Amino acid sequence: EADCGLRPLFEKKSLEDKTERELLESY
Amino acid sequence: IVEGSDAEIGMSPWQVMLFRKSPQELLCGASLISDRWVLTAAHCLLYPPWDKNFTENDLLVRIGKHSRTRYERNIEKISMLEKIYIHPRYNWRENLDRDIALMKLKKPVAFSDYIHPVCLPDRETAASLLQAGYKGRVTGWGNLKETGQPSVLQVVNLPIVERPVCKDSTRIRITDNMFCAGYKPDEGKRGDACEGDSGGPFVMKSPFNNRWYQMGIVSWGEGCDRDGKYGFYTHVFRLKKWIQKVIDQFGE
Amino acid sequence: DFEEIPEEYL
Ligand SMILES: CCOC(=O)CO/N=C(/c1ccccn1)C1(c2ccc3c(c2)nc(CNc2ccc(C(=N)N)cc2)n3C)CC1
Repeated sequence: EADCGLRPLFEKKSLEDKTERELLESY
Repeated sequence: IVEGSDAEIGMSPWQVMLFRKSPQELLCGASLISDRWVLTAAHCLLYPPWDKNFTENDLLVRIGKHSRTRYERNIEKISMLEKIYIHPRYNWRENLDRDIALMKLKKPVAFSDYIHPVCLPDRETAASLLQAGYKGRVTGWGNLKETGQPSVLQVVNLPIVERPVCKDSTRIRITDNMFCAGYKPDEGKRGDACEGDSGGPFVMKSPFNNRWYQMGIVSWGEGCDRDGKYGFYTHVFRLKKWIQKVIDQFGE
Repeated sequence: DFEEIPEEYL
């Protein structure tokens, strides 16, 4: 899918959810 | 989800609810991978020991949901199943190996702020993210404890566990088509999937392209959130070729 | 405790 994985309410509007940073900090 | 927290609105737009018509109830979790394809665990459809063997007409897929029991007017979309496809080698006899299934919807679902597909990982994405310590995210409307039910979609971030550790935590024979996640007894933090969450997605946000990918499907567990135990997940990338072929065979 | 969904899908 060309637009898959980008959330309308988050990635699409450059807003990050409350706990995604925890995920990214573990990578 | 045990020890999770309420999901933010639109936080998991690929979240799908496998819903039984009669009696009306939550069957499993699932995920939206395109406008006509929903991914779930094969055990959600066929599991003889639990007398489970649903046919398309027994099921309904509810997409765009947040609240568990409430019919979300003007938000969720309820689709009917055209066809169910279970991995030809899914092994429910010995150990839930290749626990994966595809469900083609009768007609395409319209995307919105609450409905959007998640990506399936490619070889490279899987290689870089499927590492011990890296956290994924599990979501669902399943039990909050091993022995109530949530009002809203629950979410928890869990670290991928070293394979030897996964194996040494159980007497069950682990296959390469499975991976386990969760905190170790000494790690302090906790959380896990539970009854009602199986079939649901384990996703990770690639720091390379900022997209969410479904690395796992809630498959099995011994109890829920037990110290020394881990949740097991279907390794989505290991079984992607089956996925591609089904979608390019009977797909749309 | 599931709220009635539009009979149209059943
Ligand atoms: C209730 C008695 O059960 C038994 O005596 C034997 O159960 N046999 C197994 C088993 C698992 C994998 C391979 C082989 N055998 C099991 C088992 C078997 C099938 C299962 C299962 C758990 N869980 C599910 C689905 N639900 C589920 C998934 C993940 C959970 C979690 N992460 N805590 C919690 C619940 N399915 C579907 C005990 C762990």
